[PDB]
Amino acid sequence: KLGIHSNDTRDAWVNKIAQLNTLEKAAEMLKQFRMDHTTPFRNSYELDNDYLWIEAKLEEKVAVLKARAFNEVDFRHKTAFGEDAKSVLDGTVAKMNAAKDKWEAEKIHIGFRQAYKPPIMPVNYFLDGERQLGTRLMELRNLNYYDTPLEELRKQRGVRVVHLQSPH
Amino acid sequence: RAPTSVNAQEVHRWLQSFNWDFKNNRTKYATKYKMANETKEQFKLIAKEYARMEAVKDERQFGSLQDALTRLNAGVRVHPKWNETMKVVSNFLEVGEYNAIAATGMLWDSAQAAEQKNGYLAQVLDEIRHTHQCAYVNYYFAKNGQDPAGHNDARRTRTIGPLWKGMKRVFSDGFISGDAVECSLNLQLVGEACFTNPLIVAVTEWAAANGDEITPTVFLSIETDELRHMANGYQTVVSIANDPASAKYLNTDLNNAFWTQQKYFTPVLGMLFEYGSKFKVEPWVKTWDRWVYEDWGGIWIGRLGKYGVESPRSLKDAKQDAYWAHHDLYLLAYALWPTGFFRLALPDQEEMEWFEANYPGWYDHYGKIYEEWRARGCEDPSSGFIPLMWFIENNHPIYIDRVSQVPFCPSLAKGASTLRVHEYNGEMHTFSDQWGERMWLAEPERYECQNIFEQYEGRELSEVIAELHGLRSDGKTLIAQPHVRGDKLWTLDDIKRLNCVFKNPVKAFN
Amino acid sequence: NRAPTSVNAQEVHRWLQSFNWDFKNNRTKYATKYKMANETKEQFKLIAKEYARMEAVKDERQFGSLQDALTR
Amino acid sequence: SMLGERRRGLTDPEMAAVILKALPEAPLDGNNKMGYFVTPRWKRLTEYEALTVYAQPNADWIAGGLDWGDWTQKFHGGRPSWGNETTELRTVDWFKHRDPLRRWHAPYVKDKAEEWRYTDRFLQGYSADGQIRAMNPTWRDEFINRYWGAFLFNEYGLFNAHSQGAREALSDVTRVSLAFWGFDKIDIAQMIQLERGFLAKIVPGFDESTAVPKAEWTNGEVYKSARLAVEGLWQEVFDWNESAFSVHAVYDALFGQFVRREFFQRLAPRFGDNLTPFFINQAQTYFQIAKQGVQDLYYNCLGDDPEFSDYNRTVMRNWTGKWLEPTIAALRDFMGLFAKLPAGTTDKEEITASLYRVVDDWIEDYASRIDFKADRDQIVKAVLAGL
Amino acid sequence: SMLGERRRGLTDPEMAAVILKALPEAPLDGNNKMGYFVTPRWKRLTEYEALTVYAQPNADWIAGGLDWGDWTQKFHGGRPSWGNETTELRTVDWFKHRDPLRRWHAPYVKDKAEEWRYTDRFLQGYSADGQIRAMNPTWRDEFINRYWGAFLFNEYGLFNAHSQGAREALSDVTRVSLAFWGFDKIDIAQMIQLERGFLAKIVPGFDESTAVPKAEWTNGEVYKSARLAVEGLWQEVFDWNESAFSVHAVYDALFGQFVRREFFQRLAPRFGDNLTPFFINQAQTYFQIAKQGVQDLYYNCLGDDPEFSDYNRTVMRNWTGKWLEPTIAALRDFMGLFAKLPAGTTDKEEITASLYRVVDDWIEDYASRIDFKADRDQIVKAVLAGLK
Ligand SMILES: [Ca+2]
Ligand SMILES: [Ca+2]
Ligand SMILES: [Fe+3]
Ligand SMILES: [Fe+3]
Repeated sequence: KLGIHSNDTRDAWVNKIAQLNTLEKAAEMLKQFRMDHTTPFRNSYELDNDYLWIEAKLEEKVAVLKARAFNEVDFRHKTAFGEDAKSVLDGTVAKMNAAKDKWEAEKIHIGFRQAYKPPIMPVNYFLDGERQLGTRLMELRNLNYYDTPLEELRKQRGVRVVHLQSPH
Repeated sequence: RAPTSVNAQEVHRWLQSFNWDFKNNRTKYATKYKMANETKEQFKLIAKEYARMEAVKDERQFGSLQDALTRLNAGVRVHPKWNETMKVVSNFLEVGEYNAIAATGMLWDSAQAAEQKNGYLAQVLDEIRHTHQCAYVNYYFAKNGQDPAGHNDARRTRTIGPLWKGMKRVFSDGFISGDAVECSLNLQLVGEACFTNPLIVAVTEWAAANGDEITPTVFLSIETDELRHMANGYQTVVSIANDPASAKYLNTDLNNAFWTQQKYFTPVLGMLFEYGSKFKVEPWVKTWDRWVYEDWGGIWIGRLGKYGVESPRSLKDAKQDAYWAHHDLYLLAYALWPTGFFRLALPDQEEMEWFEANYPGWYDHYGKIYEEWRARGCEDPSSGFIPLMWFIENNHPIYIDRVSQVPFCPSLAKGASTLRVHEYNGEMHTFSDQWGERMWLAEPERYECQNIFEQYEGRELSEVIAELHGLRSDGKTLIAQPHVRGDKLWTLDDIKRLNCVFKNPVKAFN
Repeated sequence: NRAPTSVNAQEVHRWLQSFNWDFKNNRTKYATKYKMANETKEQFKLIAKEYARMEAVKDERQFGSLQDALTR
Repeated sequence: SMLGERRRGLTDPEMAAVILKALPEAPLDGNNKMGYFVTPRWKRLTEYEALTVYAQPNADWIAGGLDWGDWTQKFHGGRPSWGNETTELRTVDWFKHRDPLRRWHAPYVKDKAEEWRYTDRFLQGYSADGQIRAMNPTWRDEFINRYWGAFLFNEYGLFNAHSQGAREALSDVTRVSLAFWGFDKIDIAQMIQLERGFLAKIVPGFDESTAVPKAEWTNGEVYKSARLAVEGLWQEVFDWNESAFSVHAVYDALFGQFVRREFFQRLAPRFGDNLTPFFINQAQTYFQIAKQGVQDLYYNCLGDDPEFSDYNRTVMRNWTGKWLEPTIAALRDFMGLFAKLPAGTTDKEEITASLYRVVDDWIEDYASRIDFKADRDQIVKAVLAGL
Repeated sequence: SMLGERRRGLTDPEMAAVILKALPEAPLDGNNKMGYFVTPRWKRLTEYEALTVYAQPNADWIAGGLDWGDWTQKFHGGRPSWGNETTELRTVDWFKHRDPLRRWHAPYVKDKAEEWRYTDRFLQGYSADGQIRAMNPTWRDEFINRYWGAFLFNEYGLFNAHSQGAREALSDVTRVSLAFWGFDKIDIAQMIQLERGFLAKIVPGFDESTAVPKAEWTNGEVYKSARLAVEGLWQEVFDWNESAFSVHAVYDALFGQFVRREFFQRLAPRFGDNLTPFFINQAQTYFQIAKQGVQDLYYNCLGDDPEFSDYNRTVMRNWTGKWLEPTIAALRDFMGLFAKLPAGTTDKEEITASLYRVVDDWIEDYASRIDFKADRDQIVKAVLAGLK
């Protein structure tokens, strides 16, 4: 029942995945799963301890299905959603360069991962985007990194300060 | 017809020209900097010659180990406290050596000048040499030592405890995750230059003082390879000194790198040295000040000033929080002793005198607590007592810093006692200092590491230990122990009876 | 068949006895009252290359211990 | 002082006594086998396995890991230190691979150092024995300085192709093999330059500058497609397995094997050249060493993975088809070098036969393992169009 | 037990204390240089010199010795353990020699072991790369198995020629060099047999038995005079220096260099053979290594001895004339092997040129050092007569 590597929650998902036999169904589930359980913007933290492992087991299924459904050219250049990988990449890099501030940038980069992380997008384009997007994100973030005082920064991040303690 | 040949430098002379220009000849990794594609490496080496100088070093090392040292039974005549300490020191360093492999491979990709790529490449292979050397130390102590457990399975038993998490931050992820240049500062400009190089020698001193001649033999060999990793970290700053982005980003990444590293080693190395040994070499306070403040923060950082490099802004903070950091941490490490893969011991009297002598105020705080604990029978398996219980009873919660992973107890600490708790999108986060807090606020998606309390929540202690194989060959006795004697070792059962169940200390702010 | 193969000491030593051949003055240059059977066999099937290798391995340890741990 | 200031716990009476007094009567555990929990590939666990397997701190979410939880610090954007997202290949366990030569660092530098020291001895014997006399000037100044010399950039580029793998590899066993495969390539490239530097010392007029061979590589015709395929394998592929697989199981198994063995190794002798073959002997030893590792990873572990065998073979067939073409183009352009040879050096028959050897060995050791349907006549004929 | 029964003086508290207590405050002499009294050949004394020079207990009555008095036990009849009577050469000091490569045991086995281990690697790469395919069957089954194979007995015999020198050498430095010169010869001979054994494993029909090559050596024509010269250098010469000198500075410098380099190394390539050349590379490395030592002993030390320079050069000229003839005979009979090669393999011009290379290098490195007046045209023409 309870376990770190093996538990009821994980077994639950293994079965749900064994029931996906369509590239479209499975691919859709993965993108949804990523929206619901990954990144600081996840819809909920209920699977915080198993999402990483579960997501991989899900990618496995989308990968096998995609390989059997796509032809060679498509497997190399199309996303599991039928989109043209290069178009998506170039498109997302376009918006990233049209980013006005570090807050808009992080949204583009993080959303890109939730939507196109392999086996959705082909790794070649993905990691290529990963390099272009990440570079811009940092340029914006590390510029005058310490100017905004913590009091203000906490407000920009929009966190809920639950407690503060400081003898100095 | 005179006998002639060709050496390394005679070929290296043309290595810079090996790389050629073309369209996509650029880094595959995100970076805010631009490494001059004309940078030069300090050591004119080629694969053949590199192999030869490393092989000569191996002969001595392994020769001493397989021969004289084995005949002298050096794997045994070591102080028990140290045999345990080396389980942590060697395996924890092993991953630093190992992630440095991937890290310098990433830098070799980042470099554009053929000579700078080659410089990093030499380290790529060194780090493999060091991963295997550190591995050999545990291998040797397992095969010939007084207690193989831990030495023989740290690669998996280390996952049970909280000290490992913090280790992965400064020597694993801090080495490969982020801007290539940021990682380089973590690994080379700070990690190796400030801590690793001086540390490796320090460890050999403490080892020798406690009967351990194995580590000196291996680590002094690893040490000979470090002057190359310094030149690489130095040449990283040169390659980017003329880029305009450098005057904007360099010092920020350097400051974050400095803090990241010191946050973990300042309290961990001092703890391992002073508490994991019987014979002392020198007070950690004095050691730290020389390494971090003088030699690095002053001498090494001063020479890079002509490249726009300045002293880390968090230097004073680091210094002021440092004084008691290691003493504050051992309390937590010992209190959570069942979560380790090594046996810990409480300070004997001679040691307590030494501590008070070198750290005035030590006895009234830590000293008395340890005596209180020993009195309740923390060392005896029939006492049904574990220091963790003492923390609960006296309302002293222990938190895990969301960023550095360093365990901290603000209600009892003598060093830093700050605590910042935030909630963001349905999750609570705990911070121990202002620098780590800024890092998270600005880069929340870089730090989502689950802490032990989160993962072990609602779990009974003995079950987590058994699940993660924290037992000896008898499947009965624990690897970890609250004393280093040969009798009365705690068994899984002794832990189960305590009926200790983990709680997420943050849920209380609810 | 292009399987990785080589040849070791004994595989060559097998034919070492045949290296010597018969001829007039093929005899000892030293005075002796005895006659050593010219078909005697040695116990260890060694060749120069292999001899060197086993002695060199032994040297590594020895000198390693001396130049390193023992000096320290 | 003769005795030294620092007292050691192993030899200092007072300190050693304290230590001995604290020792237990016997080891606190009889299992003195470090890495005892690792599944042995062979009869007994090997030193190579004990010192390597599981050194990479992977968590269970990366096939085979033993740790748990996310990385402590990630890339801006959220990209993990190591993740399943860096390669299309999937497996039940990334730590399954084993280098058949069982090479960890020590043995690796030991073997290479032996080769280096002998290489030194060889050159000194060669120069003193005055063998350079019997070597044809044209072959020397033309095919060695220019064309063999240009091939160094080919090996150099293949070397660099491994940079990202060194960083992304998903397990220690794979990372170490990969690192060694590439380190051998840079070595070969440096050995090519070592020969040119050696000739410069014994041939009064031989310029060792990399200028000529580099110009041949950058702007020549012979290696144009070869260079185009290299620039592609190196800088256009972001998947670490596609890089290693395509380089070793496609490009270098065909183009590289032909140039090294079927051209220079085969012809240098015919020109009084016993020098170059000395070095090509090393490159071929290295090639055959790397092949054992490449096969074990892509065929024995991945291609035959009990769960993703099908999937993986599909992907590798895809990659073979993707790179077989540029590789054929490289061979074709290379055919142009035979027209430069003095008349009667070789004929279209020898050239075709040697090409068939390279292609048959390739179908032999690589293509057939993933069931890639290869047509030998087609490939050879396509390359033949180059003469 | 875990601690062991035997107590050691370096680690046992009680015993170590007793030891430390008896030590002096500092060394009783600051001269910690073993062999400090030896005259250095180079700027500073070398490890090679310290560990070697004067290990032989010679008395002053044997040029260079430091001991005094007769041997303690001699041969029946009175013959000394070592004496001036075992060689015609004379010198002011038998310990003057120095191996330019400074080889003492450790370095020697180290280098050879490296070569052995790489040889293993090489063969495994060669067999796996399937290069044997491109090799001509006739060259393989004929010239390698029979003629190259027969040459092993030549090297084996040259090896044995050193047996008496190993025993009679008048100094450590000379004995060690001599020993190494001969050990390299047996190695080469065994490498020839290793190649034939290797071919037997990859060529379905190749018999590694030494029968064929041995019959070629014992009853053939190609190597008849070669074998006659070898049997002579080995069993008819009782002077240890004449043996070493004649073998290396005459026979092997002419006949050996021609066969190894001018025949097999030169032609094997032309037949798709890259195997044999791998081994010949070693033999040539060894040859060039030994030559440095041979030159230093017979030319720099003896031929230029400040007291017996004249005498020694006379004796070596005598030996060169004594063995140059049998060596020429060996080369002549060997010429018979070219008639066996397929047509067009090589012509009389290439053969003459290669012979002139061997003779010119010989006059170069050896004959001219002792002022032996050698006529290149004469020598070559005499050998040329052997061409069928
Ligand atoms: Ca005859
Ligand atoms: Ca002609
Ligand atoms: Fe290291
Ligand atoms: Fe390092």
